[PDB]
Amino acid sequence: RRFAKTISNVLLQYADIVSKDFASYCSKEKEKVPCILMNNTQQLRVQLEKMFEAMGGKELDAEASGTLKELQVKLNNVLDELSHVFATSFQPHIEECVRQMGDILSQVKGTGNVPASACSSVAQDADNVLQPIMDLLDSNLTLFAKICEKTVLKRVLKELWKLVMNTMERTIVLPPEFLSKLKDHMVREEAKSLTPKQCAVVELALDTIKQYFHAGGVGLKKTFLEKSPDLQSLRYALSLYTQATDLLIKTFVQTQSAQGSGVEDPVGEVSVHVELFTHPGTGEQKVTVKVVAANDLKWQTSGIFRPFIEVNIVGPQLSDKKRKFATKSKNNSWAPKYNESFQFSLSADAGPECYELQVCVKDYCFAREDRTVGLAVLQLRELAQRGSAACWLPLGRRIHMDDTGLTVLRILSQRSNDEVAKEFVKLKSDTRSAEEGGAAPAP
Amino acid sequence: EELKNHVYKKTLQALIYPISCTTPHNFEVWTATTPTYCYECEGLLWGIARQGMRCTECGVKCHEKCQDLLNADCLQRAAEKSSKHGAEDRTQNIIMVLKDRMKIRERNKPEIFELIQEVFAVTKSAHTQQMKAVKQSVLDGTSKWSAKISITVVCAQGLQAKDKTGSSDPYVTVQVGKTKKRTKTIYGNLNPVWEENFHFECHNSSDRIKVRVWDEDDDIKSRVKQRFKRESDDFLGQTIIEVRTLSGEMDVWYNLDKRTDKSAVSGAIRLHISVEIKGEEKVAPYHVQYTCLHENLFHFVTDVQNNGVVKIPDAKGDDAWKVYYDETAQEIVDEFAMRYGVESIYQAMTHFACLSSKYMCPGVPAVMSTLLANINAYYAHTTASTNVSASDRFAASNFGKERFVKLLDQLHNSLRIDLSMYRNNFPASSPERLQDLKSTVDLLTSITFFRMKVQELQSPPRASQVVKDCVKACLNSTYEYIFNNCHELYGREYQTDPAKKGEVPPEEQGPSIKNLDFWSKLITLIVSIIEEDKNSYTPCLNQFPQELNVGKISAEVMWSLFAQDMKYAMEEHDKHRLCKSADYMNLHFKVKWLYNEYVA
Repeated sequence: RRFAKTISNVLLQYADIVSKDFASYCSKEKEKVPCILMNNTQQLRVQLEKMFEAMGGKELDAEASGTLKELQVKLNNVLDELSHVFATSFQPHIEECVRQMGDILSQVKGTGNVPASACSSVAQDADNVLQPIMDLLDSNLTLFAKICEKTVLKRVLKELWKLVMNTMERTIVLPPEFLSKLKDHMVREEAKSLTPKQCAVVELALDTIKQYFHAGGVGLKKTFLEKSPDLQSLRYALSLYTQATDLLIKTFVQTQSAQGSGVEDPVGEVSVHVELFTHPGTGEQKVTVKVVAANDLKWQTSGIFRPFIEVNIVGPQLSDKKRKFATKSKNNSWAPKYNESFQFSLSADAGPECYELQVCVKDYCFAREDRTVGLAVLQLRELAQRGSAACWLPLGRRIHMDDTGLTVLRILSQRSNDEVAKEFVKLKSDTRSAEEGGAAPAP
Repeated sequence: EELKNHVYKKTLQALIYPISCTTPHNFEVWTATTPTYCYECEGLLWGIARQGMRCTECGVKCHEKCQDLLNADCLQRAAEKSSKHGAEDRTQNIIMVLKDRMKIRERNKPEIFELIQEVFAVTKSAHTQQMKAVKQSVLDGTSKWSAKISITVVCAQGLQAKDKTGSSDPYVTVQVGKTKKRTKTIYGNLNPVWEENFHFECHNSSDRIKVRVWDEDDDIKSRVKQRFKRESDDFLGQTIIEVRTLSGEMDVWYNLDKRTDKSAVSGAIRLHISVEIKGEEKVAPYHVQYTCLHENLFHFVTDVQNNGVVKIPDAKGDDAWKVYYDETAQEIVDEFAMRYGVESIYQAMTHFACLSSKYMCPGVPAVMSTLLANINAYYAHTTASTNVSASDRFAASNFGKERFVKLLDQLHNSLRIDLSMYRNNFPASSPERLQDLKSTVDLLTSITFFRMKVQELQSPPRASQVVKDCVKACLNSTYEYIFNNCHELYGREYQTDPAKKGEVPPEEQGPSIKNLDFWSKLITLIVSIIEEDKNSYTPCLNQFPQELNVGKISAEVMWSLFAQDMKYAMEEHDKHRLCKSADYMNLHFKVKWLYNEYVA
């Protein structure tokens, strides 16, 4: 016990002295020194296991053993931290690289109708795209594979792999400026999607990076790399960029689950009674929507208010179907009753959980434009249990969204000739024309 | 292992010369050519007035009434008679017909002797040599078979009444060939205990131990009857134990049989018989050997041939419970059992004991339930003319009452356990596992019914209740499971956006103070479970429709557990008030609906 403390104190004090200087050695001229310090650390772990076993291993006293097991886990963690601190000094270079990989990939588009330097083979474009990072990777990974002990190397490589995957995801696949250029209002450009050719090229650059990080078994196992959540996330974002309009729309309804649990800063409310009929005549689904009334409409307007309620169904396979209904209008009435019953058809195939009603109140305005007063979403997953529901839907100013709703939306907006996508994008991109009671909601 | 090897030698001996292809006795009417005593009842055959039947082939002699009590093999009887009369050529001719019968048997059904060999893991060589040895053991006839026999007459149970008193004075005569001995008489008792030992020398395994139970009439009417009939001591019943069905130290309840049509007979006699056979010293009883055979054959068929799978035999009718295997394996146990006097109910209780280990396996609970309904029907109903309870008649089981009671208790417990996780152990996604669940309960019923009917238990744990508790236990564990896995389950089963199907935190696959969504999701899962119980498990478990409705019990337990939890949760939300008024109203509507749909 007395001696295990000695060991612990000395070896942690070593680990600490190293850890404290470690970052100062992580500069580009001394790459070996961090590797050596990591190897020292790891050599402590190895020599400590020897010493633990020399201290009788399993036959050591329980508190001495506990002390040394503690010490070994702490030292393991020091090595993980050092590996992270080391991998982190490469992050700016990996970001610069991946931005350059992005500058190169911007020149590749949907190249079946573009010149042979960009309808250059999927392989050659992947190699060009990769060149900034492969100058980094080949040299460094081959140096580390030498000078790092195999435990040190694997830890360094995991921290570098993650860093590359995440950097590529952020910098290439989901660049924040594509909020600006077709999620957002900033430019009437088609943004240009990741085109099938740039989806390829990237998927091949990634298989090459994976092979690089695998390094024929000298690096990370193919199994770690394939199961990598970093890679899986990157693949997911990529998969979205080619996905069909209905599948994007289904994905939106299935993912935007939170568009059905309380609008924040409401602009009124709508009483609906809704009857899902798994249509007793067909086994399709039909959705009866009795629009009973609206109430508390924040729209004391500069004129004759003439509210009516648009009801829209949303979900997959609606091109052939009446997506929209509206109530009659009511003059000068912030609490207009309607008692009007509509009947959407869903698809036969997609279940009610693939669909949502979107209920919109609008002021009827000839000569002008019919102003959106507010919007509410009802998820038909709820009705899949309820069968029929009376509910007072609070009305919002805009529909509230996650990254995947906003990603699907910026993807669908690039399909700027698909009429279903156009109407979907238009429909989700409908917000309360602010005035007579206010502009921006809460989520 | 020592029993396994001997059972193998005996099973080959049994099956090389099977009883099913024994020769029938060719009985001519015969006038006794010397003063003769009937080979079965020992009455004097002499002259025209006491003609018997003489089998031409075997020269066994009996009364006409006795010819059918002679289960003694005609060819072995013929070899013996020919020997006892010095007719050696006839003896050898019969040894040749016995050889040809064994060659026919091997040639016709080699797969029997191969399956014995594989069941007992013997080599083909040691099999062929042991086969040659058992062929010789059968051709020793009984000229080279001899034994000492120590017959302790232990007790009888359930004897008939023949006295003016409405009881009897039972005693036993034990006869073994040339020698007749008698127990002392027990007076006025239909369940007499003698505990009396006789020693006999038997030079012939086709002799029969005639254990006859008699009412000791010393009166004038007996002294009159003695002139006309040879069994004055008013016959209470017999057992005729074939000496080939004796092995080692036996302890056996024999049901008593009718000698004559005027015999009224009931009850059983417990006989402890030690047999010291030449060349078969210290051997186990044929019940224990049969158990060993059946167990090895079962473990061979199930584990070795079928990799663990219990191959249920194709068998139908009121004898289906007597079929345990395919034909070859069936013939092994049946010829062993028939040659060695092992009663069908013992075979069944044994096979039920085998099946009780493999009760989880598909269809087995149905077979076991059926088998136990038959074992039940056997002890419960058979012969109302007995003056003995079903439990006492079952205490006369050679399987052992205790053993079967314990077996049933262990099984009942194993069934209780598996039923306490019935959803997991019998997933609705497998109809066959639902049918096994059904038959698991039908077996539990059959056990409870056996406890009620055969054991005559006054308060067996009522099957419906036992199951209802199991269902409760499962529902509790289900409730826990869903209550720990709520988001995964809900995400998967209902969520229309795939991005929401995944592993939301355990504290949200469980209760949150910040949002009600767990409870909403839990309600839908509770519904899914109640519906699965209503829809799958309630039809499955319709055995006690007036006492067990799984959908009701599911709704009650699930609501109860939910309601306690929800009540604490709402109390907690009432303190914090982090969710909005509207949300509690929506939850209220859902809870209202849930309650009103399933609970109200």
